[PDB]
Amino acid sequence: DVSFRLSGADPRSYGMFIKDLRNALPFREKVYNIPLLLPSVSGAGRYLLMHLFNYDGKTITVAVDVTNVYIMGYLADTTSYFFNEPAAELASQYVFRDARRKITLPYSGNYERLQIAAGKPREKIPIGLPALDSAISTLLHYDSTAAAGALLVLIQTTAEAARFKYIEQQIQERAYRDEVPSLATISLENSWSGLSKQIQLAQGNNGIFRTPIVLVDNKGNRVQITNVTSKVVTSNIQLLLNTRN
Ligand SMILES: Nc1ncnc2c1ncn2[C@@H]1O[C@H](COP(=O)(O)O)[C@@H](O)[C@H]1O
Ligand SMILES: *[C@@H]1O[C@H](CO)[C@@H](O)[C@H](O)[C@H]1NC(C)=O
Repeated sequence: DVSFRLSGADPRSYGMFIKDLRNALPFREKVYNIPLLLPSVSGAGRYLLMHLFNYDGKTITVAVDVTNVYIMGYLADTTSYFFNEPAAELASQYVFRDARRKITLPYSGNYERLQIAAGKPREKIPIGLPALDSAISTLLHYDSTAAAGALLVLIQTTAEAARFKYIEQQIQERAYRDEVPSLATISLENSWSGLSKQIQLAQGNNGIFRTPIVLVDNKGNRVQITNVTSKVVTSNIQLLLNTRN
């Protein structure tokens, strides 16, 4: 398992938590020095448990698919909550068995459906470590509309930060003050499957992307990524989704 405590949190402890979340994900090889996530894991081993504690020491346990860093559901006290999608239904066969009751949220866990339920796109929702405290508090007792926003904060401050050094650094800048995500934060979130695919294909194409990927850079400018010498590949991306997925 992995754990993060908001009480006493600073940019250093959060960065060490995200390094620890990355290291909890199994891999057999690296492609251009980046861990390649597994094509599949059978049974309970598919799910990492992530314990998160708010400023006040109250806690949820978050179930994460280690093949794709997808958040499936979470346990709050005696009640488990899972997204309304088949992968989270399957997760609920393996995690949070002792929960007194299991709520299926009235949305899947993808951004389009969470944004509809929250009533706001990601662009308009402040993220940071305070926002993560607020998200944990929200999730401890059920409120489906409030939960969708909290889950958007949770996904971006854990899974997205695991996938990209830049996003980890953005949340470190927000350790004490929430701010809406940068243009580049949104671009990288949207681009992870695409970048993962192109970096795998570049092995067998001399480090050249079969299809260039358009991103927004840290200056807010559109850039075309064509090969593995790009800073997005040499420093930013931290995990590759397996092309099988
Ligand atoms: N439950 C989730 N857990 C982890 N990452 C998610 C989750 N939901 C959405 N994402 C991320 O958001 C993107 C969903 O597709 P899209 O809305 O088209 O950008 C993916 O790239 C995910 O990395
Ligand atoms: C490869 O990417 C680097 C860094 O982004 C860039 O300077 C270079 O022009 C690219 N090479 C080709 C042939 O596109």
